[PDB]
Amino acid sequence: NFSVKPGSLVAVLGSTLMNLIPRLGHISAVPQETVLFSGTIKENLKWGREDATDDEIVEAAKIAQIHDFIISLPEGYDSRVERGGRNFSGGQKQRLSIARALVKKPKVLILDDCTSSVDPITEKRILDGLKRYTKGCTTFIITQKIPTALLADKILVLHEGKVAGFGTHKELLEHCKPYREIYESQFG
Repeated sequence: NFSVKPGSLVAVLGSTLMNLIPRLGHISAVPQETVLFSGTIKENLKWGREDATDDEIVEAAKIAQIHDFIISLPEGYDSRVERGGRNFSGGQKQRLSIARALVKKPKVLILDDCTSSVDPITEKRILDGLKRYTKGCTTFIITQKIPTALLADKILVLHEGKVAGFGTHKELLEHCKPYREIYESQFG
């Protein structure tokens, strides 16, 4: 019922979420606004996981859809990051932050509305990658978009905020009024 299959993707509609997760540490959350520091790309991606290998960092950056971009830079993973990562675009910053979280190998990953600068095609590729290559991790994506929510295995809907619903899209239509209203607000 109110349990999640380990390694699945859960969309969250509606720090209120932190409470329910154990009842639903090794928890990695990616803020909407990133923390990047002066140094190299590799140093940034390894921050908080000292024992990550170069290939583990690549694998993470590939799932985050930022590896091809990193490789394209003249120094690759040893390329310069300016303070705050101001030499990168918003979407590039967000993907580097996701890559860093994946490097940490969390058991629970929380993507806190941190794909807002990432185009929908790239976003879908990131989520498909999480599902395909990041087993060992249960991922929660806090989102505002029904289409994003439909990509997840299950959907958690918060309202008051307490849990207003949980389950598939079909299940939520059948017993979650807040979800019905969100769905209608995005589709006729």
